[PDB]
Amino acid sequence: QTGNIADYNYKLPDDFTGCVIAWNSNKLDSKVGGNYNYLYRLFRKSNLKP
Amino acid sequence: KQLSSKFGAISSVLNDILSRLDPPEAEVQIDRLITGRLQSLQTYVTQQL
Repeated sequence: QTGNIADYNYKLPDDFTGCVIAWNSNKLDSKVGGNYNYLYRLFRKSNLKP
Repeated sequence: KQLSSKFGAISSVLNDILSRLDPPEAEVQIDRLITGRLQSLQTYVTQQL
């Protein structure tokens, strides 16, 4: 997938033979003041290998 | 002459497809192009035989 994620942070190959697990967690790691511990990489010189 | 056939893809150039599309759609387009060229090659081999 092309975008901010899966192009500079964690790119997945065309063949994978697996899948992901996603669920909502808005109380274990989400705080009223903003959890700044989680962050992403925005700018890279080139693309990322899978 | 079969090298200039789109075969249902965006274009008929190998390096042109990979340089603009994302890898999944490029994978499908290249797969279609290669299986079309392989079918053409098999037809040519059968005709020559």
